[PDB]
Amino acid sequence: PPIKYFGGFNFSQILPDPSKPSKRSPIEDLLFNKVTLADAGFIKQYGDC
Amino acid sequence: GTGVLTKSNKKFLPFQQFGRDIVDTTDAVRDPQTLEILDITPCSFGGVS
Ligand SMILES: *[C@@H]1O[C@H](CO)[C@@H](O[C@@H]2O[C@H](CO)[C@@H](O[C@@H]3O[C@H](CO)[C@@H](O)[C@H](O)[C@@H]3O)[C@H](O)[C@H]2NC(C)=O)[C@H](O)[C@H]1NC(C)=O
Ligand SMILES: *[C@@H]1O[C@H](CO)[C@@H](O)[C@H](O)[C@H]1NC(C)=O
Repeated sequence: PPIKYFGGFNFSQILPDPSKPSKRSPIEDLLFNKVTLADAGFIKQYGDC
Repeated sequence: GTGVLTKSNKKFLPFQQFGRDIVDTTDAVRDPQTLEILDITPCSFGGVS
């Protein structure tokens, strides 16, 4: 719900943060920033220069 | 070989004609007449689904 009042239980750290364009929670965003990945599945035509 | 030749930014020593990448294959040549260093980029290829 938009109210997000659960009787004193604060879930702001686990629920999506709408401020970020990825809509990930603060904890999920932290987890993604901690893991380093170079072998991306993205198109890679931006090297050779 | 087969590939696209481009102007290189590599500085070859007077005794070096070829360069190697991180996987020990050819990635640059010195033109035997102009002494310009050229980068070699393999021609684009990939899978077809
Ligand atoms: C649920 O918990 C989070 C995290 O504890 C609460 O957010 C936090 O709220 C406090 C007070 O509003 C923020 O501190 C203030 O930050 C501003 C930043 O400009 C600063 O000027 C103030 O002096 C003060 O330090 C804190 O930064 C903020 N943290 C996060 C991660 O949002 C949230 O309000 C809690 N919600 C409920 C319903 O209890
Ligand atoms: C070959 O002759 C041309 C004449 O313009 C000169 O520019 C070039 O450097 C020469 N190459 C060698 C390897 O002597």
